[PDB]
Amino acid sequence: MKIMQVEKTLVSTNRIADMGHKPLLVVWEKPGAPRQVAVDAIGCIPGDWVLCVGSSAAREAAGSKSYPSDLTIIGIIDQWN
Amino acid sequence: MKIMQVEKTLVSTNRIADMGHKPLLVVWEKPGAPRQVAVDAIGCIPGDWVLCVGSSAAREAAGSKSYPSDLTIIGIIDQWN
Amino acid sequence: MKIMQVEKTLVSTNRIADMGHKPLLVVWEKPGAPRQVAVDAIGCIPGDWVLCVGSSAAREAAGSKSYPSDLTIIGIIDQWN
Amino acid sequence: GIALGMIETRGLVPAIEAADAMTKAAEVRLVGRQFVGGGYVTVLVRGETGAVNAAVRAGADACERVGDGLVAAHIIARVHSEVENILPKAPQ
Amino acid sequence: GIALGMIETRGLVPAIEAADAMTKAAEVRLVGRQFVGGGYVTVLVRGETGAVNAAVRAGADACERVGDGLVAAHIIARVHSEVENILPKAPQ
Amino acid sequence: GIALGMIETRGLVPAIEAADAMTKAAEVRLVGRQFVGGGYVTVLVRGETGAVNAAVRAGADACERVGDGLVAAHIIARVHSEVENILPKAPQ
Amino acid sequence: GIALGMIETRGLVPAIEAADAMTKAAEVRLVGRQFVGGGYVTVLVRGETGAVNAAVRAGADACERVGDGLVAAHIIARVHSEVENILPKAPQ
Amino acid sequence: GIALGMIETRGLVPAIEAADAMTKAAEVRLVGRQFVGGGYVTVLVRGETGAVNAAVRAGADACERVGDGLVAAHIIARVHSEVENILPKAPQ
Amino acid sequence: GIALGMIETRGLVPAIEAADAMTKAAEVRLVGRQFVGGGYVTVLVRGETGAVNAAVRAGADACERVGDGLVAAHIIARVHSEVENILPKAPQ
Amino acid sequence: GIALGMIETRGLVPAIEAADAMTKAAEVRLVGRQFVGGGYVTVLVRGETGAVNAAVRAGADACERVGDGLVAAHIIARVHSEVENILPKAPQ
Amino acid sequence: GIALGMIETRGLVPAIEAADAMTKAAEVRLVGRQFVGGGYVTVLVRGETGAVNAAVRAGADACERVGDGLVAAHIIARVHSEVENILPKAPQ
Amino acid sequence: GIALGMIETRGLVPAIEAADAMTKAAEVRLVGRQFVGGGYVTVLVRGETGAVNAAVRAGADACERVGDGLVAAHIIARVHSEVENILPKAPQ
Amino acid sequence: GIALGMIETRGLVPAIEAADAMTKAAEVRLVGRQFVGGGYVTVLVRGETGAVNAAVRAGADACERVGDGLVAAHIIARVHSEVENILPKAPQ
Repeated sequence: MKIMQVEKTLVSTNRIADMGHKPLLVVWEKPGAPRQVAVDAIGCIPGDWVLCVGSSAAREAAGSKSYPSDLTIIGIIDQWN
Repeated sequence: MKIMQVEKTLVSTNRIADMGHKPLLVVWEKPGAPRQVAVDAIGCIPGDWVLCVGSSAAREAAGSKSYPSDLTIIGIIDQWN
Repeated sequence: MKIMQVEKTLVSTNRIADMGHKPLLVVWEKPGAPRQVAVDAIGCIPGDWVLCVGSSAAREAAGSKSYPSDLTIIGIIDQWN
Repeated sequence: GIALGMIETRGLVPAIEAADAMTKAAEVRLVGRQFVGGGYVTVLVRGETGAVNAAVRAGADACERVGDGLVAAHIIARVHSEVENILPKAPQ
Repeated sequence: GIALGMIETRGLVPAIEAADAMTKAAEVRLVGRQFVGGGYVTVLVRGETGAVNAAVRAGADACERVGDGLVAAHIIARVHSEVENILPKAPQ
Repeated sequence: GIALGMIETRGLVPAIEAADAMTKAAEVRLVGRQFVGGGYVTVLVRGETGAVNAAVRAGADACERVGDGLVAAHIIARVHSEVENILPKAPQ
Repeated sequence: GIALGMIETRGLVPAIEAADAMTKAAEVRLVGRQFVGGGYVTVLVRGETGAVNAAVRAGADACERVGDGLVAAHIIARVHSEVENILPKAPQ
Repeated sequence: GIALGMIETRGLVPAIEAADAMTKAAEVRLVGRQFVGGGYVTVLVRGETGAVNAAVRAGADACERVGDGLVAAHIIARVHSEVENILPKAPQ
Repeated sequence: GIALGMIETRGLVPAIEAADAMTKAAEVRLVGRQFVGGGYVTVLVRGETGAVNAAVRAGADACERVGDGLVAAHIIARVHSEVENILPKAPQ
Repeated sequence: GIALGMIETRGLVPAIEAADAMTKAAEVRLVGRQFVGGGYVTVLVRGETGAVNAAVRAGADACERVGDGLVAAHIIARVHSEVENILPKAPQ
Repeated sequence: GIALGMIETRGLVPAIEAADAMTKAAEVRLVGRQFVGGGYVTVLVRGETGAVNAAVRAGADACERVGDGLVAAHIIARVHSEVENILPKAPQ
Repeated sequence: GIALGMIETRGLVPAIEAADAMTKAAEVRLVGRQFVGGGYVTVLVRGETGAVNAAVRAGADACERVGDGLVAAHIIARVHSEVENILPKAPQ
Repeated sequence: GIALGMIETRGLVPAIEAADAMTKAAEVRLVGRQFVGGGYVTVLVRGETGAVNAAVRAGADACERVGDGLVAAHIIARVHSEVENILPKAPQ
């Protein structure tokens, strides 16, 4: 897993139906790093430091064996900066 | 997932039969970045900003557990630049 | 697998329930390298040199086919520096 | 954004959970939380249509399980001026 | 336009949906929204008789499948002067 | 006249219909409309005993079919002085 | 800490027991008590995520057996800015 | 005397009967009566622990067969300082 | 916005109802109405993706019950340049 | 008079009969007759809401038993400004 | 590219969807959209053989589900000069 | 207001009740009461189309359970000029 | 960190394993290891609530399998001053 910061939210209206109703967050490792999009399984706010899992664990972390996710937020770090 | 821009289309006539009839798009993260090829599960145009999922979620995102894809477009970003 | 050094521990109180009771360690490849978080399936201390497996093997290494891990410590190197 | 999203819940805890999910899901303005009386609580957000759509879907899926649950998750993309009058502008 | 149209809903979300549909279907001024207590919310529109008829039918059809649903949809073509004392002039 | 007519309903819309029928049927003045909590709405009229009788009968029949219906339709020919302190004099 | 703990109950007495247990179990400040209508009472505390977790668990167990019981015991580690306008800051 | 005694009733008549019995059974100051919404009424007395115990038992016994009855009877021997912020000092 | 919403119907009357509902539901401009031959009539609107989504959903539901009904309700978020030569720009 | 009434028929003879009945039943201006393709013919009248209602009922009743019959009879009490672009102003 | 791709659909919405898919799938020139009459709509693209092949396969798989669906997806790699004459050069 | 509303009753008492209900329900001028012979009594009101509709529905509903009852309730939205010669201008 | 975590085991080897897991799982201070007598061994750590929670869960899951296993894994987030007195400050 990777330690990320939540930049903002992302909306894709025409995304595939298999994505469900799950929210999407734009996150980076650090301000200025390349952006990625994570499935928000936790409900965090911009500026949060979060734990992100990739590979196939993100699919079940987002709620199903078949979920189309390769990056999912699975927790908020209690103390990080 | 990653945020990509669609460069163009790609045609491979002799590609494996398991690829089906699905279109292929050449995308980059940003103009000048290394190119990749994504399965177009959405139907986007060049210049679009799209969401791309890798790993094994791209296979089901392209329509099957067994689909030969490691990068699939799963949505068009409503507002990006 | 990768050879990592354990930096410290990480606590995420509101992490998903599927993470179980398993501890989380902040590790780097070398001091100053980008940090990652690994599931501690071994019980190591800061300063240890450990073996970390990624991809889908980390899930079963952490105890289940369905475990939400993409990085798990699976051993302590007897002799490393 | 002149689109409107509404979520109704039995009790206030699911309403707060739904409003939290909606405001963390998209760029939407939480413009009201009304106690309808009898147990119902309604939470109203404003924003552009895509933002409101995404926010309301996330909030519904987040508050379906909480408490006595969800009663309604409705999106109005085009709201008549007359309706605007009855809609709270700011939450109290 | 002195005809009165009324809609009751169990909850505020179906009430808002019914008011929006009413205002969009015909030229009726939404003169009020009352929390009745117990969860009942009523929406009151004033307009021409045919306008109110069309609006109330559209509102009932729109809010039957929203939230807990619809309770009452009523049209009074001409109300007594005594009744105007308990009818709101404009919402708040 | 100091005779009191009362009609109680579940919800405001049958109460409005009952008040309209009451004032259309007999020479009675709508003296109040009270939200009781829980959905109960009561409409109070004052007039002569015969007038109040006719009005309450008409209102009961009119509102029996509207919304969640009628709860009570009661007639008091002469109200005690002490009961005039809990009876509204004008409808807000 | 900005983590929010919520407990909803039918009736005030289980809410009081839950608030007492919540504040006795962990370092959390009682930030509000809201009557929701219909008998729902919610108690809101603020603190660090671990503290709020322990407090909400203790409050849920304590008030599960009191009166008409518990409705919801929810934990939000980080509340959105927009949701702080509908969250009371001090209990009246 | 910092012990807290609570009684919930469905309605105000059993609440008043329970408060009177509580005050007569032991030296406890009735510090509040709250309408909770939904029909729940709660009565809150403060006093010495044994006094509150005797008073709450007498109040529950007195109000079980009054009106719709009793919902909750609870004693907290010592409440947290955070809880005193949501406890009334005197009724009104 | 350059998102395209299409609704096809058997016959013109359900197409008119669908276009009315589409434009009443969201901020979309009616960009054309095409007689296809055989009874097929298609109505085309343009706007932002969220707006077009809401409009096409509303139009589909509205015209499903009118006349011979609905054939297709499709949404294209971004149309290719080549497809804009076969898409009418204004309705005659 | 901005209400719109529509009638579809399978064939031109029931369409003409329905238009004649519509024009005779109420003061509505027949603003169009469209060959839709496939045999569908639609007739469009504009007028006051009650007038259009009466006219459309008379037209449907008159043309149900003429030729292949009636397909659709629809009234829109108020159409959106976008829809007027696809509504004929006068026939030819 | 002198290769030709054709897609036939029942209705215009699947034809537009198929043309969108074809033009987004490969470098092909949308050279026509013909209303054959009776409900059929044909969409014609020109390009090199591989482009046309890929585009027609994508368009067929995209429009199979839309509306009343697909009728034909045919590729002609070598088209006779005589045929070219009957083929539209530009879409109207 | 040139719409015509008619009610037949078996007897004069249901006719008078229907005329009173008609006049109270909507602004319609009662232009006549005819003894038809045989026990039939007809009441004729003139007014706006929606007004006449509301009035005739109210009159039929009021006089169905009065005396021998109701025979016919009919609305003509616009009558021919020849028919006005057999329609009374005012009763006597 | 004034939160307390305790783990009780049958035998000392599972206690050492549990203390190892707890101290490697979070920032917690191992403040005691008591031989209760009879076979029980208790291990006590202090820290902030989240640290203690994570550490105790890891230690319980680590020592459940070792030896005769676990007896108790308890977390106290808020510990009374009196209790602190009985708690060892340093391990011996």
